[PDB]
Amino acid sequence: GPVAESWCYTQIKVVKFSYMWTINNFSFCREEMGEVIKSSTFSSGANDKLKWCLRVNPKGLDEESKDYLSLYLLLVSCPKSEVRAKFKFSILNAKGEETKAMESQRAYRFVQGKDWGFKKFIRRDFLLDEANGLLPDDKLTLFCEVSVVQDSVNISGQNTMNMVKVPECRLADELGGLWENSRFTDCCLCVAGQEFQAHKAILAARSPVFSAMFEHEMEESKKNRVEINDVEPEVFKEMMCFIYTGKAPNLDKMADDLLAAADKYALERLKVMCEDALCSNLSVENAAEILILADLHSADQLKTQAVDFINYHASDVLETSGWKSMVVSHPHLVAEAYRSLASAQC
Amino acid sequence: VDFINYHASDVLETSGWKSMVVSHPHLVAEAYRSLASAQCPFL
Amino acid sequence: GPVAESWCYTQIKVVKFSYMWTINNFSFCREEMGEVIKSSTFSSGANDKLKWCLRVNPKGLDEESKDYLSLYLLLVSCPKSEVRAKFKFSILNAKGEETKAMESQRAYRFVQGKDWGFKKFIRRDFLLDEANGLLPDDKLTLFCEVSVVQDSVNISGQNTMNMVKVPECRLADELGGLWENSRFTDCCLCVAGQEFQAHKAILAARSPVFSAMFEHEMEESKKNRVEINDVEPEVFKEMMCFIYTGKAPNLDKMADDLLAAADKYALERLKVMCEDALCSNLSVENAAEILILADLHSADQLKTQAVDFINYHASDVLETSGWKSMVVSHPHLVAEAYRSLASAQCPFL
Amino acid sequence: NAKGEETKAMESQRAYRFVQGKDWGFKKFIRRDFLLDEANGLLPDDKLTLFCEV
Repeated sequence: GPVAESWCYTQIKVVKFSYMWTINNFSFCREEMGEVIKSSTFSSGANDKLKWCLRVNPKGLDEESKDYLSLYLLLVSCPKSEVRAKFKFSILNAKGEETKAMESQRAYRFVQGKDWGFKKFIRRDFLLDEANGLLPDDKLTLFCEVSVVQDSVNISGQNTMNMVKVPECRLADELGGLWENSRFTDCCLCVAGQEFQAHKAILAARSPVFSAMFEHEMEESKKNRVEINDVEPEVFKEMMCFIYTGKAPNLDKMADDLLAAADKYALERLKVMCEDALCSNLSVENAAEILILADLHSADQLKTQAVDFINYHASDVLETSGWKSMVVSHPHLVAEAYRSLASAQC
Repeated sequence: VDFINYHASDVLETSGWKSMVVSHPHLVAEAYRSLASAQCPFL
Repeated sequence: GPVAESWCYTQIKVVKFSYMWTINNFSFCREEMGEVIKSSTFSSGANDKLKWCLRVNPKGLDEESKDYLSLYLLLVSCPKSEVRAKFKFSILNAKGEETKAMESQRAYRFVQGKDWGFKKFIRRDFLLDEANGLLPDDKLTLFCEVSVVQDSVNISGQNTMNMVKVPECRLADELGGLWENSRFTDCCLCVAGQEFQAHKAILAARSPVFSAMFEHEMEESKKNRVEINDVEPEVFKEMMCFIYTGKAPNLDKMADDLLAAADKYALERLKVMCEDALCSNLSVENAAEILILADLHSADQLKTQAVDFINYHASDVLETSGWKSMVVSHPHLVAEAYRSLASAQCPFL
Repeated sequence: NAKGEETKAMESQRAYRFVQGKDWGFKKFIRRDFLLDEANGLLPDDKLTLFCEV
């Protein structure tokens, strides 16, 4: 590696799409030559405006595709005038592995309502042969990858101008060290019989509810001692750590009662982060009290995804004694799960 | 229970379902049970 | 199977009718060629708008069916424009199991009063002989199983709307709103006439110089009678805005006095920002003035850049009278500059 | 055309069915040179006007 004074990085950002497409009752193709079957418009988290869809002619487009299934990719919505993209097609067998994988060698230029694909995509008899296992229980599965390339940018990184190092924001770690130094505490603060030397100014600065009731007829008398007993000091110290440092590293051990305190204290960012922790902590046995706590502490998206977990695992979550206790304690939870399972799913 | 499973897209709109939810907590268990372990787990 | 961000399930709804049609003493067919006898109209519970019936010709329809029993299926009522379906027929044997079950693989488009069936459904003499047992007790059993396809629907299932999203970082906002509301008046700093409101801990953490005299156990008198005159209150307000909001937009026109305030207040980051702004401010006439300010304020990077600027543009910088002023006023600067040139240029006479 | 009266009108002799994504029309609609010709007035003032009846 030779040392160079100047660097240059030509960065071409690529966006990758994953898409799954299943066809039930495909042998009931209901039509001859000339039929098109569109799919749902889909996009990933790239501006939510790169909408794609798929067109399939189950018999063929023309006479050169009589024994060929034709598969096409269509772009319906795009904010830019034109977008170039490179795509890959494959089909899944019964066991889920990829077979008959072919790919378009060029990043073709797409525009509004432009088609690109393989007319001679696959032999029709090759799919119709059940010995290949390509059509398990008349389910036609396709896996599609879309790679959108955008305009490149350059960083043009001169290597050590930067004669002086630029420090980042020290407002986090200075306030974090102020807690362990325990300096400039104008008042005392004891919770659950244990002393945590805290002052009211930054508490009112960085929690809206405490800024609300501190000024209303309690700072004159009860400023030296505030009574909080809804949560233990082990979670209270991490609460104040998130107040002061801005971050709470201790999450997975005790994300439950941290949410219980966060909903009490109206903590918008602390709701979603422990929510994302319990999203990965969603399991079969604990989902009953997950639905209990999500609805009791008004975590709406956590309620939604835990209900989706119950929808995807409804064969075995019910016979757990935790779910039976959740039923006999919260009828409205079972009613809402019924509403989602009936109105939305079927 | 089969009827409420098949026509539940309109059962829960009526006020009778809300009265059921408020008054009888334990019947919704069996109503969700037969809907859960039958007739739509294909996802 | 990897989890996709978005996916789709395609559901083509299918309903199934199962129908059992037994006629007794078929040998009393009672008619010649051209006979048709229908069945009762039938359907299932859902949606109870598509009623069907059957039709059989015991002798046949045409000259190909002289010795052929013919079976036809027709739709008798339909509220929609058209409905496609596939059908399968069968004949129960004496024991009741399916025999001669033959079907049509293509979905026919049905409409009001349209028929689809098989003229050569089965051989009439084959049914008539008793060796095969397909006419038990002179009774004809017909099993009709038909599947109707409906309009396809898609659920548009989107999965891990991406994640949950989080709000913007809320460090500067909660302090900027507190300053704009000007609530919790801890102290009043009446400096150069104008009075400014702040707290103790924020200024003590941001400025060690502001922490210095407040560490000396005197605060209630120092906040009442603070003596600030080296920096004017406009630049003090700019320091206040840079501490709370985190930005200094008008620093370009006021780099020098904010640099002096940073030197007084020991704010290394603010000094670095002032030096970075004034680095891209060098010209051919006031570069000596910038060097003088850097030498006075001990600005290392700024003084190095001024030295490089002089050493490259020595054909024009030395021409100005600002270069000659520092020759008379600072002979030590002349000595160190001449030594820096001489030590760098070791060769040449 | 330039005057606005309908010219070069072609219609479909069958009632084609349509599903979401199915197209029907005349790919051999009009000669591009005949359109770009100016004497017939088919391209007035760099504007192309089309009349759609469905």
